[PDB]
Amino acid sequence: GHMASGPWKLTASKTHIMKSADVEKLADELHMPSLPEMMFGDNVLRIQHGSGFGIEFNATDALRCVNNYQGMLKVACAEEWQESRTEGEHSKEVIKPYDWTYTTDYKGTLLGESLKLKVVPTTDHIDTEKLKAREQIKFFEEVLLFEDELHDHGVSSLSVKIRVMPSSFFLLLRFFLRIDGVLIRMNDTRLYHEADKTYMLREYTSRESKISSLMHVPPSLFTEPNEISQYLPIKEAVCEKLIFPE
Amino acid sequence: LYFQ
Ligand SMILES: [Cl-]
Ligand code: NI
Repeated sequence: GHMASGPWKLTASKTHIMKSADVEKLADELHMPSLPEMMFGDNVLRIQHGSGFGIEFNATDALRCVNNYQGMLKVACAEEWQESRTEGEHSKEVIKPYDWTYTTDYKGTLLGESLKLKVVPTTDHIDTEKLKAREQIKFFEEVLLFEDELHDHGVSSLSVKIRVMPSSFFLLLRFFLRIDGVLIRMNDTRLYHEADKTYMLREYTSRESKISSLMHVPPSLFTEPNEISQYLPIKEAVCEKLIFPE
Repeated sequence: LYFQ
């Protein structure tokens, strides 16, 4: 719900999934055939400073990062689940087919009417020695953003959770994708802040592996993101500083 | 709960 500590205000909304009428409408806006079966459009995890600036994590902004419908599946598929109004577009990026997997490289939504966090590159990494350090967790919360079962072929889910310590907090946004017998993909966004500092660290990693390369691993781990992660090669890794405004 |  609401958690306060000085100038920081933490907000967590957990409600029912989006209704059909609002799903089709939003899907049309984002130029997608549909949304994940379980679309928690009213859910959020929000971190906000008294100054106004902050960062939040919601399902809608996450879906904006997903490759939308290009009209290529008409060639790739004998029959489609649903059609879609093809997206206007295009960027200078190579056109790739929609894949119904809802893969997203979303890293959170920056908040602020005027004052706002500035995203800058950094050579810093989130120090795991600080993460492994065990102070008492003052506040903990986990929020589900969306989930889909890929027409019973696996799972695609986006969730976010946060640890609040006496003088720091640590957040993990995780996109997890498993296509049964095919592949496992995991996009993690880690957010760290120390009380004294005037910045946050945000470390993004994208991992993925074909299941054929994971056959030495106990199959039970395929349904456990925390355990399977170490077996997945990192294909993209970015670390940025989120500088506090003056 | 001390996730990494
Ligand atoms: Cl397409
Ligand atoms: Ni703090």
